[PDB]
Amino acid sequence: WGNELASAAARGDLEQLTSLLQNNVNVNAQNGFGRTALQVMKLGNPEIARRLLLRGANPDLKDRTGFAVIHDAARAGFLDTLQTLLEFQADVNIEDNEGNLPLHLAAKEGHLRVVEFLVKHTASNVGHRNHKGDTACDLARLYGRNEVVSLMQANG
Amino acid sequence: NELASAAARGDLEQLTSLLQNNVNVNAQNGFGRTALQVMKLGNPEIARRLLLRGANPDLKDRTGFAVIHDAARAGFLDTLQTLLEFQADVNIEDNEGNLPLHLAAKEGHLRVVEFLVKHTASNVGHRNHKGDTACDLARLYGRNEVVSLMQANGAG
Repeated sequence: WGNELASAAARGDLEQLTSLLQNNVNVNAQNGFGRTALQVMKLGNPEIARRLLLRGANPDLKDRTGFAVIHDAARAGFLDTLQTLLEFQADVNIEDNEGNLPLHLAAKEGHLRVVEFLVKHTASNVGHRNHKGDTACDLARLYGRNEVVSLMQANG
Repeated sequence: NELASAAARGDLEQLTSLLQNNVNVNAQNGFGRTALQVMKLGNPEIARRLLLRGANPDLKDRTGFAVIHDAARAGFLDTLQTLLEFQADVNIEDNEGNLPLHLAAKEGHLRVVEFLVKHTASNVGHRNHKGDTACDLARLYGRNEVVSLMQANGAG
């Protein structure tokens, strides 16, 4: 179960995942390397996230390096999974090892729609400074994410 | 409109006259609903005649329910049985992954549950999105007679 459930999620095989969920499984079980199905899930599959969360998957878990799935979703620009994570109470203000929130990571990578959603429809602390004293907008400015900067200062 | 309203208000005679003239059994009214969907439950003959004449039994409404879900949920054995005699999928899932068995069990519709566990292809072990079997739902809602019936039939 735990291993196979993680495997199906990592591969993005919804059919196999749903087949596996018919069993009495602990969706928060850790695979061979200490990550759960939700943590290893191939992004771009919001339904897999939904099915894992509907079964009780903890979204706030962190990996080797203090990253929660929402950090990964924000950094890579996967709005759908970020939103489903949030509809299931995931913490928007979860910080990585350096004090960065999902907003810092989306801002840094120039994911305008993700930043817009976080700034406008979430509890994201827009003024949160990471450990080096940088806010998400500071990182957007540093990485040349002009549209993100403009958007951030237009509403926050 | 003629066929749909006839089904909706239980006018078996008008419905049958309409059917004799090869009326389009699967026409969708202004709200996108067929005669079988608007059909008032407790009128198995209307269901039977529509089906006999070509009504799609597996159609889902906008809330994600097939007519068999409605009949099981409300305790209308007769209509559920006829739906099945015309190939309706007993294992059709609503938006939450519930089978008609889950809905009948949760509502304590003993005779409906009895028929599904004894004379149909219902997957008695099917889990919905929260991971619950029909028997799990029955105990969750305190339907002990339903729990007893299921356990007495190998469906616990």
